[PDB]
Amino acid sequence: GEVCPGMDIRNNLTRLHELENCSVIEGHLQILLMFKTRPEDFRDLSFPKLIMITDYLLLFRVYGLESLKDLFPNLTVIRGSRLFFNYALVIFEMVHLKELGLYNLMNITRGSVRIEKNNELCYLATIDWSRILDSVEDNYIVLNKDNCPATVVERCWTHSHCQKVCPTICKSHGCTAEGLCCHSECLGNCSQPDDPTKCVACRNFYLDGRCVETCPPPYYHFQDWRCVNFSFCQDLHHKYVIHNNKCIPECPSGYTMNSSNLLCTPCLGPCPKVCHLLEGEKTIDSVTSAQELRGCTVINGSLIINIRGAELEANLGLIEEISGYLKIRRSYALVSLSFFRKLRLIRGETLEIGNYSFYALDNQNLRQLWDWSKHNLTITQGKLFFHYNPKLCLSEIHKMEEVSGTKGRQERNDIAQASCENELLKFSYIRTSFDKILLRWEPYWPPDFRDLLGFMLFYKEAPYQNVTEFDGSWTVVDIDPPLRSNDPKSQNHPGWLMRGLKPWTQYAIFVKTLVTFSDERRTYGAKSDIIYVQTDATNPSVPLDPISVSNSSSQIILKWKPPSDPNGNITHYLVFWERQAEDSELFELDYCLKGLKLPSREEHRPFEKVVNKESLVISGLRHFTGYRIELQACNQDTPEERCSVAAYVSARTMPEAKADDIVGPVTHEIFENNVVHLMWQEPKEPNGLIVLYEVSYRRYGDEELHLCVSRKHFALERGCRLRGLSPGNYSVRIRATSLAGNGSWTEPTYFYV
Amino acid sequence: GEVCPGMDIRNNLTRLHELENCSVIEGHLQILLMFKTRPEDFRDLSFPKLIMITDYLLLFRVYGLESLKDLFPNLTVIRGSRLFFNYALVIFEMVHLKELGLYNLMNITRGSVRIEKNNELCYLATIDWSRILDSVEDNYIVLNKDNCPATVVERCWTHSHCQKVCPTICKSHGCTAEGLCCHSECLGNCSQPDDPTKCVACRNFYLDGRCVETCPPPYYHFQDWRCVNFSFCQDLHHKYVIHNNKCIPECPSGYTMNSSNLLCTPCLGPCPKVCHLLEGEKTIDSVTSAQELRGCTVINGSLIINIRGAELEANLGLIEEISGYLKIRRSYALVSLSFFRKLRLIRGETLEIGNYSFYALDNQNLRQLWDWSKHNLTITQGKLFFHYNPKLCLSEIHKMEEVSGTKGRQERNDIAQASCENELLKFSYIRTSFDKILLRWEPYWPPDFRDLLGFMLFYKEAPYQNVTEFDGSWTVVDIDPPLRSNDPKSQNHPGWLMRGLKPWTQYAIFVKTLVTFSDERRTYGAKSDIIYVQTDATNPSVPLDPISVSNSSSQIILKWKPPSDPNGNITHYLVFWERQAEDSELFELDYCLKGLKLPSREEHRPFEKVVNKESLVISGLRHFTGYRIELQACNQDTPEERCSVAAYVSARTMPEAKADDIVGPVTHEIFENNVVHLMWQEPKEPNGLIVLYEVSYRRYGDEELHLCVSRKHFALERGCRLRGLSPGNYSVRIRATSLAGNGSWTEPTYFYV
Amino acid sequence: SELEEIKKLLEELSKTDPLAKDILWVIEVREEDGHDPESELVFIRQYLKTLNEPSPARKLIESYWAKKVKKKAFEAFMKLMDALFLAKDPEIKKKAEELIKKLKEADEKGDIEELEKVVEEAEEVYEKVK
Amino acid sequence: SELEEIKKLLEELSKTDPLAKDILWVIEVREEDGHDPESELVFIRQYLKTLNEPSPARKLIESYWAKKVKKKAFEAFMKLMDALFLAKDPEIKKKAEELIKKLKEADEKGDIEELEKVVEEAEEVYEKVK
Repeated sequence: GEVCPGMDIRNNLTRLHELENCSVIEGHLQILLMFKTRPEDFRDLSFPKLIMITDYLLLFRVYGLESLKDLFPNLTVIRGSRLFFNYALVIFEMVHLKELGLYNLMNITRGSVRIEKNNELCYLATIDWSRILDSVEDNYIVLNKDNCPATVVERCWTHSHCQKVCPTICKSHGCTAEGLCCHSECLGNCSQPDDPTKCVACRNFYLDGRCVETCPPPYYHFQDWRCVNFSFCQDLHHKYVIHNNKCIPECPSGYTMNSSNLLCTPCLGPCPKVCHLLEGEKTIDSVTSAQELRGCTVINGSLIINIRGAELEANLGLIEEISGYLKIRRSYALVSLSFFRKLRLIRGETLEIGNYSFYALDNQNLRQLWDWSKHNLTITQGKLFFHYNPKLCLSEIHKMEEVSGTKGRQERNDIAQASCENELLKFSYIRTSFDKILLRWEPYWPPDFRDLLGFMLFYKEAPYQNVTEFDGSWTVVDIDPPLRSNDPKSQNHPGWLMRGLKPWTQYAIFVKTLVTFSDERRTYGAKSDIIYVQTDATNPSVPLDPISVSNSSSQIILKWKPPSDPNGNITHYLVFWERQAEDSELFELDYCLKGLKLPSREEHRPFEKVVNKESLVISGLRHFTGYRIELQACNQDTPEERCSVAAYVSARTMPEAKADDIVGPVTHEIFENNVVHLMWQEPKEPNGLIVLYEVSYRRYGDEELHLCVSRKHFALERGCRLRGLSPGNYSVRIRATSLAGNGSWTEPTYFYV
Repeated sequence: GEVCPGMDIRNNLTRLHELENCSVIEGHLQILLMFKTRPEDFRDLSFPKLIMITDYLLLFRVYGLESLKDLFPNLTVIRGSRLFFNYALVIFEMVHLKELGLYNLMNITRGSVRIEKNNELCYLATIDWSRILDSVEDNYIVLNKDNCPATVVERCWTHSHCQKVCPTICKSHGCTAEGLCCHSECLGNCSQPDDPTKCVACRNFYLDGRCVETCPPPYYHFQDWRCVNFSFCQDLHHKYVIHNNKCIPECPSGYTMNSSNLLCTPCLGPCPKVCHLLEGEKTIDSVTSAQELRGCTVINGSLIINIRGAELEANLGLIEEISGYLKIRRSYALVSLSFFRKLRLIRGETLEIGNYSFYALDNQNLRQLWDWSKHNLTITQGKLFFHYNPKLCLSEIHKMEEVSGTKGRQERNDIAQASCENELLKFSYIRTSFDKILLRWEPYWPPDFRDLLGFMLFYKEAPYQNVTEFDGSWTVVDIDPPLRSNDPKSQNHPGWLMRGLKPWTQYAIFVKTLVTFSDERRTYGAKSDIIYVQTDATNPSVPLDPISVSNSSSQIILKWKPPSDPNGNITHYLVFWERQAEDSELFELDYCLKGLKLPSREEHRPFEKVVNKESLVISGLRHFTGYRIELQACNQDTPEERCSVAAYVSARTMPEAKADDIVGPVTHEIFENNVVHLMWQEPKEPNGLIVLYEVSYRRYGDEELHLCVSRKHFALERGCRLRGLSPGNYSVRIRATSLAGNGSWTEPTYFYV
Repeated sequence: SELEEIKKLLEELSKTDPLAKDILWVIEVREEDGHDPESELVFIRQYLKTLNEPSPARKLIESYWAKKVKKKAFEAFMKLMDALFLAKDPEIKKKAEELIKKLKEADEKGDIEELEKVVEEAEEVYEKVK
Repeated sequence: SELEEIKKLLEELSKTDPLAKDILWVIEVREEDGHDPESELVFIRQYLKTLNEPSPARKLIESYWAKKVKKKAFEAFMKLMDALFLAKDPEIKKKAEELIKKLKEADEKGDIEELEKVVEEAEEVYEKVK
């Protein structure tokens, strides 16, 4: 067989002859408007070589077609990878079609058939689309004329040829033209049974006449249809890309390729994307336009900003160079033009009338243009215009002139409320408590000292030295002038402090003067520098999430998480654990009450300066022994340590099921009056403590019986004193029962009673 | 004596002769700059009639004064009600004063003396200011020449006359010139002892030669000094006010008087206060100026607003009429001019150049001027100016013209971005869930249907129909156009809904169209009317703060507060209470264990539809009987009631200390073998239940002893069966012990054992 | 019909989610007032879109709307082809050809919004032929 | 001195309030750096004023500042009277008389702020005589 691309034929049946040397249509067939055609044309014109399509058939107004079977006798699979409006097949409006007739179609991997408005079109209810198609939700079929398996009714394309339905055991894997199940990797039909190298379709991926699950390199995928060597994709691209072993058309987002390295390596996040706006131009007045141009890492064409008034910087700040000019006009709420993080060089290739590479008008809100301390913005050429916008002072425009390299391209006719603080205000004193900070600065007086209307002070948390003065947010309060204070010294140094500030957090602080807006020449005033002050460190918050799990009998692991409010670098966690004696009620009362009524109730605590270990492994404890734990957290080590108040947990070690029995046998003595006295010693390292011991005493011929001997019973009777004993050899087994549970029975103690 | 006002003398000792007929200086003396004077003048000039000052003395550069005693021999009290810089007395810089000498000063009700820079001024350390003055924190005395009680040292103004200190028993009430304690109502000194009608001063209030605690009408107070009839204050006012029985100078805030009714009746909150600004003019550019003119219920003079951009309305909206014109200029951030609640009539008496009674320029944010649906603003005369402010449409200015009555005083030259929605948008459908509301409206298309850029929808909670469209706040979201939808019907009716809205809360809703700003004639679009929609009512929150206090043995009062979230008019509280039998462990186990181990542990619940009674008085219960209570709250009665899930409380009635004893005596029987069997019946309405009964049995000669008979013991022995009894008459008393406590012992049951 | 099973699926989703509960409430309140469920279906899909939340299950169900419009576009295309072969004016024929190309390209990109915007123009052009 | 008892009173208040604690901290941090406690006293009163909270106990203590300025105004007045009687220029004499009247009126209203603003001018005028 031979492969071909996909083409559509229109009113010229001559073109149809090109498929004689074809086997697969790497695309979609199409026929429509065959008015010139007559039944004498297609009654026998055939192209049996065709064996499988990939996107979709179609027909329309095909005058002359008697039976479609005469065309595609061997057509077997319509992959429907690309659908004509979710329709794999589409027949439409041919009056000469007596029957579809195609007796080899065997799967429609996608979509759904569609047949309509056809006269003489018979054999419709006899086609079991459920068997062939894979989803039959819409086999839209209306306005029509309407041996082998029957499903109440026999199914057949034609009375001479039925549907080629075979036993279900063949599954979608398909079955021979004679009806024999094929290899799993095959689809529809196989020339030989169970032979992946002898079937026409391929469920996963065709390869060199063999049904396989992937292609081998240098032969990668190809539109999830076949396998082609690398050179094929390279030639196609020369006139395609390589990625994930898949020679897909174009690589996905966040990727790009090199001419030599066809494989598209990941880009740096923002991948180069030149955007040619409508006619290389555009206007921005709403966030909608910015979103429509979101992520244009590069631009080619002038851009005009005329906007009302974070989102913009999300949709902007993506370009290093703009081919055309940039313009801002009438956008009267532009606090500053720093929405252009990347903007580096206005190419000015497209120049505005008058040869201007910039323009600002009716925007008396431009507090600033950029952070020129760092921003290396450049301009290739072009004049500039900033009329009716003297809200920003001419010093900023001069900085424009220097940094942009436009010194010989500007004039005062580019500029026209002015509030450039011509003086500087120097802080004279600042102290830092753990939550409050003092402020003092030189007592600035304008030459018309009467004018001053009190200073204005601003601050905000600044975990990193970014500071966006003139952007907005932040800003808090203002102050009034102290008093004239007359003359030399003793000016009173106007100041202010703040109260509610979190400890150990860098704070950015600066004070500007709010002077009366004198219409005549105004001594704009002093704008203090921007300073960073970090308050002190107080004692932290209590350590949090302390859980004293037990991993071993005599070992405890304590897991805790960093305190919710560190309020200071946590130098080291201080952990104190102490062993606690059991409750007095758990050591004094009696505990042998039948129907157990067991009560259900310098101090160098051994400590370690755990460092960075949020979960401690305590060692040296005693199994199931009372322990009072504590978690001291501090953020200061060498001087007086600000160790916050500790949390608490009374962890109990997991018990040992070896050190809870009666160590050794049970001492005893016998009396001639059928009385036996018992004695023993409890372990010195029990599971916390042993309150009661289970006794079990037996006589030969009789059966074992149990008696309870508590600590009080032990002391009163020096252990136990059995009474009511029958003559004969005896046997006694005793098991200690600590709080954890019953231990181990003692060795059978034998005597005569 | 005779009263006078207070006057100051300067360099003319002639004026001093006016005090010969004076007794009290209703004010403050003053002498200073007596350079022309010589010692030959004041060496014997005297005015003994003076007996008491009210505000303060003073002296300065008095050349000639040898001894101050020669002037005020009888001066006794310096009330110091009005102080010369917190100083009652003030001597200063007289070189001729050998000694103060005044030997009658007896109290300084306020302030503190002050003497300085005086040569020859002796007898300073000998004046016990602690005794005379009332606070001696600052008796500032520096740069000076410096028989009777001594305080280590004798105290004396002069070697010939001491301080007139008398026994402490006289207290500040004072003592005679001879040193005898006076009436309590007197001060300093009294001509007769214990006679309020015979003393010179008066601690509280002088009256017709008496010492009293208040003045009688029509004689009210007078500068907390004396008592004067009403006509006196009236004459003074004619040239003062009346209030709180005190003829004080001017009435306090929130008060005002009438010419006929001298008493200042309370005003209506904002009292008439005409404010004459500086030169009858002013400018407002900051909140500081507004605060400086806060509360000017009336104004007299033109006002000019040139402000940057609630507080203003707090400081404004106080005036009905402005004498001069009002002007707004360059205040670009004036959303609307509705900060003037009271403003009713611009008098326009002061007219701007060109005879303009209004002015608006460079303020393109004036969304509106006033709520002209109601505001009956008027203008007397004057032209108007609204150039460079076409952000508000000319229809609003026309409304200005009609309502202000300035039709023949305006021209188009008073007016110049325009966004007056010339069409109206009608809501077509709205439904209300308990928290979500649907919205639909006619599909408005501008003549250039392509222009439309999606509608904008706003809403906010409106508990009262106020709605401040164009003020700011509120406003939430926007929508996009549905689709062209071609032609007739099936336009798809663009709509939107909200999810998170609280039940039963009126909501104000309106939708405006956000159309592209076409520079040419723009079909501004449709601005929908403002509608109020109230969501539905869901089930309320659980009733809160339920406390089942007990007020009587068999009665319970239950107090609960309205549920935190009514979410619907609370039609009536539904209360269910049920009696609960005691715990099975409290009815089955034994309860006579010595060393009491008493365990410390259709269903028409009787209900009432309590209406408006947040605290119920339940009745019919049983003292100290288990009861399960439940508070059902509903906000819907006749249909399916949305009765929220009830709270719960298991109230226990307070016990009866009458129905907890053993009702009746104790039945018993005797046996010949020194055995006695007891029997009795417990009350059928105990304090919940009686679990144990305290027995007490006695024999003559012996003493009473107690035995416990539980319910199990009762049943097993049919009560009790005493054993081990000695011969002789017996006596048994038994007291039931319910859960509340021990009841009452039974009648002594007598028998022989 | 398909709408009924869609209601059932949204009901099952509602038992686990609030959004689907609100969707079903909208469906019911529109049903009880005698209005086409499909108009409310397109409107509710539009509301979901404007909400912009991921809410993947609900948007995945609304993909049924994409299915419906994709089917409708086929009828629109067929009408346009009939008009193009039988249009009374050459300029109408050129506009019809342009619309056919636009429809094919819009389907090629698999963009539903363009499909809607182009089927509207398709009906507008078809108005002239009939 | 009076400042020491004021510190003690503010300390006692601090034991019950946070504001007084901050006040005492300010006093201490200024003391330790060698600065006049009275300058910090006027500044801290100004800060309390600008805070605008009622905080009645602290403002009532700061009324000590009103006492101090009221005393100072007496010295200012006395200087101005000496200059007025001994001023070298008639215009200076008229200005001194105006200032004296202003001082008396400001005390009459019991307004401390005007007292400060006028004592400043008083010192300015007194500069000329000496």
